[PDB]
Amino acid sequence: ELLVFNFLLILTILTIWLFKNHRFRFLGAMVYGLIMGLILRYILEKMTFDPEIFFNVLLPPIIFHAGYSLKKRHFFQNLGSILTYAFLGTAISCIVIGLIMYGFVKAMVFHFTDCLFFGSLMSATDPVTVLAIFHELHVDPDLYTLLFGESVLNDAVAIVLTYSISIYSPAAFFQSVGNFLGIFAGSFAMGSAYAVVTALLTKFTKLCEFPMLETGLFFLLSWSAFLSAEAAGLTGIVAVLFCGVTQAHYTYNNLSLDSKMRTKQLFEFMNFLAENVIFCYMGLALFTFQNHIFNALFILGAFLAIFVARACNIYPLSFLLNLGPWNFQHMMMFSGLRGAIAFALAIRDTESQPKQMMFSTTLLLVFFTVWVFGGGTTPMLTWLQI
Amino acid sequence: ELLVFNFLLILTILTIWLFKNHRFRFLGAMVYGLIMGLILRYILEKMTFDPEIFFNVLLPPIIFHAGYSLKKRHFFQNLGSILTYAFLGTAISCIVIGLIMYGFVKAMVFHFTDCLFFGSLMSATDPVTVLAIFHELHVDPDLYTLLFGESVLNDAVAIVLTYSISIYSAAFFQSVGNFLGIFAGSFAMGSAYAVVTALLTKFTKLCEFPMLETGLFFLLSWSAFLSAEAAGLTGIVAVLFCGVTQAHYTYNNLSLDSKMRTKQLFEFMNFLAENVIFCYMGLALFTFQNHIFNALFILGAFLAIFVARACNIYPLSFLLNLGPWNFQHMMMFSGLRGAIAFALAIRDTESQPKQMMFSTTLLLVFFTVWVFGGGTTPMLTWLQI
Repeated sequence: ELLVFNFLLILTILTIWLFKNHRFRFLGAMVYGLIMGLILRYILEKMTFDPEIFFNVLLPPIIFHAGYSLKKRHFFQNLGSILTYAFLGTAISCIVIGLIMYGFVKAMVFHFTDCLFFGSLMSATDPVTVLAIFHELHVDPDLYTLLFGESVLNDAVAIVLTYSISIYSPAAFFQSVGNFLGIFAGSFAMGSAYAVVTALLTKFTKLCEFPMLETGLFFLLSWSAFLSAEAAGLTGIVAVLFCGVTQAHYTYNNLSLDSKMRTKQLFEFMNFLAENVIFCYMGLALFTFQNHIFNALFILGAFLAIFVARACNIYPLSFLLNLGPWNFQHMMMFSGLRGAIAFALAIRDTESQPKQMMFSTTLLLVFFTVWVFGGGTTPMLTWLQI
Repeated sequence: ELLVFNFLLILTILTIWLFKNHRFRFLGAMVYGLIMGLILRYILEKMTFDPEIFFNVLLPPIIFHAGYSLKKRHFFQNLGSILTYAFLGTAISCIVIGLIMYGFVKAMVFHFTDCLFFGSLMSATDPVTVLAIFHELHVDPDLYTLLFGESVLNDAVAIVLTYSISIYSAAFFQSVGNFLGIFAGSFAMGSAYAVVTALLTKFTKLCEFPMLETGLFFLLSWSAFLSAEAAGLTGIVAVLFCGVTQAHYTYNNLSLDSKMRTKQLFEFMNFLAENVIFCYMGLALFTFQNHIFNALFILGAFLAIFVARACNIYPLSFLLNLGPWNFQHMMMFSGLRGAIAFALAIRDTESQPKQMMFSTTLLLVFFTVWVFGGGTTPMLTWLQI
C-alpha cells in the first residue's frame, strides 16, 4: 500500500483539472480507462488489491450526502411518485430475470438463483452525470426532483433486495420476503433512532455555541448509526445510514446557523471522492484478470434486457399514477445511467458462481456503454421536446 | 472488528460531552480509556488489533495541521531560538542514554544500541494540554509562539534521529550525514509540492471552483507524504511537516472561500487526535505479554525526565541570551511529554520481551505527566502571565 494510493492521486489531479479544462468542451474520470489501464500491461496486481469489504465502507459517505442534500421539494409534492417507483425495483428485478433467463438457456441451446441475483443487481439506477447537468442549468425543477428521488431510493431497495435473494434457499418463500420487510423496517427505525438523538440533543441544550463540538458529534453519531448496523447483525447498512435523511430536515435546522455550512461541506468533500469509485471500474477493468477472464458473448441478451426492462415498466407505473399532470414526457426522459452502486454488488466475493464472474464483465462494458446516454443527454433534450 | 470500531465512538462522544460541561469545573479525555478498559477487563484482543503501521498513517494529519496552524509571528523574532531548539532533541538523547545506562547496569549488581532508541524517543514533546490552556486564556503570546516551535520541531527530529540509529553498530561516521541528508531531502521534496501547489493556482483562477481546489490541496498535500514513503525517503511525518510553506504561499493567494474550509477540514482531523490519546489504555490492560512487565525502572526514568528537560535547556539558555528573555520562561519549559512519542514506542514491539520494558515505562510517563500537566495553573499564576 506504499505507492498503491499514489496511482490514484496523479490521475485524480487530471480529473480535477478536466472539470476546469473541459468546461466548454463537447465531452469525468471515465476517459482514463484506456490511458491508465493499458500502459501497465507489462507490482501489477498490487494496484487493485482493494478488498471488496473496503469498497462498502467508503460508499456510505457518498449516499449519506444524497440523503442530506434534499431540497425539501418532494416530501409532500412528489413523495407518492418516488414511493410508487420504490416498487419499480421489484418490477425491474422481475422483468430482467424474465429475459436473461431465456438468454443463457438459448445461448447453449449454472443455476437460476444467479439470474435472480443478476436482476436485483441490475435494478440499481443512479445517473450521477444526468443529475449534475440538470442542477447547473437552473431549469426543469420538477424533472430534476423526479430523477434525484428515484435514484436515491431504488439503490436502497436494490441492496436489501439482492441480500434476500442471496440468502434464499428452497414453504421457504415467506421468510425470504419477511427478511426484506424486516431488515428494511429495522433499517428505517434503528437508523433514524440515532438521528433522533442528535436532533433533540442540539435543540434543547445550547450546544450551538461550540461549532467544533457540534460538528464532531454529528459525524460520530451519524457514523455510529452506520456502525451499529453491522454490530446488531442487521444488513442494509447503507440504507441504515441513508435513513438519516431526517437529519437534514430536523437536526440540520435546530440551532446551528454556523455549522450548517461546515457539515454540508465536510460530507461534500467525501462525496467529491466518488472518482475513486468511478476509477475503480476502469482501474480494475484490466488488473482483475481472474475476474474478467471469461468475457463471454452473452452480453447481447443482457444488452437488450436492460434497455426494454426499464422502459417497459415505467410507463405502466405512470399510467397507474395517471388514474389518480406528469407532462406525459418525463417517463421517456427517465432513461439515464445504470447506477454507481451496481458495480459494488458485482464484486461480492467475485467467485460465488461461474457465471457470476461474467456479471462483472457485463457490468464494466455496460458502464462504458451507458455513459453515452449522459453524453447524448443534450440531444435527447433537444430531440423532440424539453 | 465491526463492533470494535463502534465503542471507540461512545467514549469519543463522551469526550465531546465533557468539554460541553467542563467550561467552569476545576479540571480530560485521557482517563476515559482506563474507564473503558476496566469495564472490559472483567473478543478481548480484537479491541486493540490496531496494526502499528496503520498508526503512522492517521498521525500525519495531526502534524500537517500543526504545521498549517503557525501564527506567522515566530519566524521573525524567535526563529533563531526555535532553530537552536532543534539541537535540544539531540542533546537530550545524549544525556538520557547515560542516565539510563546506569539504570540497569547498577541494578543488576539487551544491548547499548537499544538504550539509544529510548533516549532519542524522549526527545519528542507535544504539550497539547499546555498549549490548549494558553490560547483559551489569551496569555503569554510571546511564550506561546515559541513553545509551539520546539514542540513540533523536535518531533520531526525525533522520528528521523531514531531511524538513523538503524545503521549504528566505524558505522557512526555516516550516521550524521544520513540524518542530515534525509532531513534536508525531506525539506526539498516536501516543500516542492507546496511550490507546485502555489504556482498552479497563483496564475490560474481557481476561485471560481472553491470545491475543486480544496480537493486538489488535499490531493497535493497527501501526495507529498505518499511520495516520500514510496521513494524510500523516511521522516514522512517530517515531510508533511514541511507543508508549512503551504500556509506561507498557497493559503493566502486567491481562495477567500476555501481558506476557512481547508483549515476546518484539517483541524477536524486534528480534532480527532483522541484516537491517538485512546490507543494506550486498551493495550495497557489486554496485552499482558507486552505491558505487564513494569519493572522497577519507572523511578529511574522518572528522574531522567526532569534532568533531561533541565540539563539541556539551561546551558543553551546562556547562549541564546548572549545573542533579555526575563530568565523566567526557562523554568517553565518543564512541560508535557506528548503523544508522538508513543508512535515510536510501537515500532514493531517485538525486539525482546525483556527489552520491551521501555514501552511499559512510557505509558506510565504519560500518566505521571498528565497530573503534572493538570497542575499547570498553579505554576502559571506563580511565575507570570
